[PDB]
Amino acid sequence: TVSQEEMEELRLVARKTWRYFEDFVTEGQNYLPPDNFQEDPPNGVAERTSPTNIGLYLVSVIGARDLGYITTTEMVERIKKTLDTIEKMEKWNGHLYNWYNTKTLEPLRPYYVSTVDSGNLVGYLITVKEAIGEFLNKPLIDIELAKGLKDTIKMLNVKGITEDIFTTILSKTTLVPSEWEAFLNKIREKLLSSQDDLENIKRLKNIIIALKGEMKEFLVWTEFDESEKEQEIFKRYKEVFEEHSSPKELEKVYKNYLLEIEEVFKKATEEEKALLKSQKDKVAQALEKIKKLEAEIENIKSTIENLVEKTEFRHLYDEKRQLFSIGYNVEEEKLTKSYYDLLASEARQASFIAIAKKEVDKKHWFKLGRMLAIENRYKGLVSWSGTMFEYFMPLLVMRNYQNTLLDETYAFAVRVQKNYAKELGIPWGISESGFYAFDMNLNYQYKAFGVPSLGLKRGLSHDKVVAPYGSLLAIGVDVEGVLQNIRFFKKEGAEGKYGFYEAIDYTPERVPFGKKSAIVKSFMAHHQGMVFVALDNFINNNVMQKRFHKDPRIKAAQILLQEKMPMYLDITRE
Repeated sequence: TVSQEEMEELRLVARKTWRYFEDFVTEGQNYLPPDNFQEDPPNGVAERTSPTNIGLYLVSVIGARDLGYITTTEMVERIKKTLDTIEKMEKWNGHLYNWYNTKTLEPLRPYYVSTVDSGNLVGYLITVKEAIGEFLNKPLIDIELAKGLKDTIKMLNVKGITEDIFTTILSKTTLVPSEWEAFLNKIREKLLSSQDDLENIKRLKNIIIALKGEMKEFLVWTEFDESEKEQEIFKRYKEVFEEHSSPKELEKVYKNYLLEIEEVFKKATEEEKALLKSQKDKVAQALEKIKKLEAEIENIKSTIENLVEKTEFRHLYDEKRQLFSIGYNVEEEKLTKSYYDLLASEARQASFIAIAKKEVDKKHWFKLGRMLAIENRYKGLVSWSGTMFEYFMPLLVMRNYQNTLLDETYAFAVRVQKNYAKELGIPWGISESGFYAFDMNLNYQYKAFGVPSLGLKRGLSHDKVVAPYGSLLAIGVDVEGVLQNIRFFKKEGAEGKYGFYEAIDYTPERVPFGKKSAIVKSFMAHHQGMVFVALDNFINNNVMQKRFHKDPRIKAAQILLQEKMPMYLDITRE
């Protein structure tokens, strides 16, 4: 069990991690996240993005709202725009390409379609589809938007603006808009006075501008002048405006106030009619906006659903090997030689969604290579690399059922990975990450760092590159362990503006002499996403998972994860 103090830290890290997207997903990047931002070598923000990057941002957006880092409106918006962009991008049989340029929105040079990239993205979309609906009956003013600002405040740090400020508001199971209006303005005021870094101040203003923004627009019952507040009609509806702040709970309250305005408009003074008329006219638009919000949502859900059923996975499957190829090389109009011949592989998310879409046989799932490695007692599927990501990238959306083959394995991985790492005295979670070497232009290189045990086919080496993203991608399992790693990462200085730096390179060959560890002063959008989502997942009981499985086609197949690990196994040969 996690202490409130503990959680608060995890939440802050989530906030810092979300910031990546806040900051680098620009109009200019066509509302896509760019692969990475490099700090120390300050080459800045790389203007390329992968299907996966994009998907993880979209599900992160949802995740943002979950923690209270954006508003219901803000949410829908970013998704709308990002999707508008997606609906543009040069596709292949309804697939996104390997890479696009964030500005040219052009397929990048080695015109390629990655199976995994598509597979992941599709999943992340399906997740968003089943999720976004929820927010039509989830309050525009809910407590989480305050729990959220708390994290925002801790992060931004601007004088008088301190954590304790909250206390009261957060002490209540519910947030009552009046208290909120007050609290938001109180904070607006101590900001006008506090003379910290104008820049830092600005952000908190705009993040308080955003919060009142939703409220003024959608809860216009705050913007009725003292004479309008008198109209008896208002004094019946006062406690029902406070008791209901969801877009549908408002849609209903707002009509029933607009039909009652109409009724009592005949039995009213010309003074009472002018005041009743002002209130009709405001609450009218306020409804028209809710109708639009509801619509923009369905358009999203529909647009997503489409883009998914448009994605022809058929094309990346060698029917004859009953197996998924790495991806399609568009330049030789040929499918790639090698394949995802293993269950323990990010490919599963691809492999699963295919069967769930009924694009390949339910059998495919069982043709994927299942290899156990019995280490000490614990047994578990080996992967092609040993990267935590190979095992846990699915677990963002793909569920885990207890005692299942996967389950045994998901634990197995954490153990071996933590042993390997304690036996090297580095924090655990060695996975595909950047490391302290650079191309001619001084950009951190990025390579597959497994543990060679879980690494069916591995060059061993010292390659001691611990990436935090991999550690956190398993919060689910050894929360205790991951927490330790996080402290250990802070002490080794991996803490930064946008959460945890890409990786720490302990590798002898590459560490600068008279130093141990070369922190890869980088933030990679895809990894940032995984961390963010994985945190949300941990905090709100595998939410994103339960949303992905809210999809019927997914629920159709959900039994495949409930595969149990066999009790007997032959050993002979021929």
